[PDB]
Amino acid sequence: MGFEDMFAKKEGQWDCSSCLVRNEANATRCVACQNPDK
Amino acid sequence: PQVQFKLVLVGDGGTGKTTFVKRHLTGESEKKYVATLGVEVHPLVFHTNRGPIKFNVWDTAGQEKFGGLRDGYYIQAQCAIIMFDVTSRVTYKNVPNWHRDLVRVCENIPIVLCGNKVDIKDRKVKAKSIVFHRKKNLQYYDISAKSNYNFEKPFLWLARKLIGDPNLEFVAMPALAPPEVVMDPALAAQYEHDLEVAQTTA
Ligand SMILES: Nc1nc2c(ncn2[C@@H]2O[C@H](COP(=O)(O)OP(=O)(O)O)[C@@H](O)[C@H]2O)c(=O)[nH]1
Ligand SMILES: [Mg+2]
Ligand SMILES: [Zn+2]
Repeated sequence: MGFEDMFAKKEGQWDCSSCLVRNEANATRCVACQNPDK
Repeated sequence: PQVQFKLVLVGDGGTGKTTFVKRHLTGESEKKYVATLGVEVHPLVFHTNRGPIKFNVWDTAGQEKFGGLRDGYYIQAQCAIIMFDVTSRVTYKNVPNWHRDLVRVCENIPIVLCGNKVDIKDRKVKAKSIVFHRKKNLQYYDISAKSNYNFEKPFLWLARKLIGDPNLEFVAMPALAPPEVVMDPALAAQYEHDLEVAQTTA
């Protein structure tokens, strides 16, 4: 078996390249570490 | 498909949090420093029978006390390890404070409690004295970071809880830093039995 994809990225989500927290599409900087999406 | 989880590693300064997370060699070589928060995020991959899981372990750079971590530290935490030092009773007395600080921001995430430094023979927080509760999102393990003793158990338990698969297994151990101290096997056998009984009598 694999992993049930209930942990998968939802539409428009992005992973912060500084701290790896998963953010929402309307966020332009990370909700945790405040680094800008890059 | 690789699933990842943010894991917050908290506990009093000097309990061995950094020493513990740094046992995972690839997580150390690929760690990321988050300058705004003073945190090192260690991406710890574990290979399960159902594929790879990544625990992104948040380790503080300082000696913060409970409630002293910046707010971003706990944001989107999906699981946690609370660590104390079995040779320092104060660090265990503060575990409920860390636990309360966690549940305030993250609510019902799975949490593992780890008593570190059990390689030290003169153990002050004895296995039989460890307080066990009715919480199904809470689990305890002895660990010795410097000997890798029980290193994988917190992560395996959290993975089983998070994935909802109690038969999940690690098919291989991660590459770990060579042990720097020996864990006495007689003590380990005794501690493990003592904990089964305290875990069962409650
Ligand atoms: N005997 C023993 N000493 C440890 C262990 N883990 C950490 N120590 C030491 O405890 C001191 C604090 O370790 P550190 O990782 O910096 O703790 P932190 O402040 O929680 O990050 C250091 O001197 C460690 O070498 C262990 O598992 N066994
Ligand atoms: Mg540290
Ligand atoms: Zn971030």
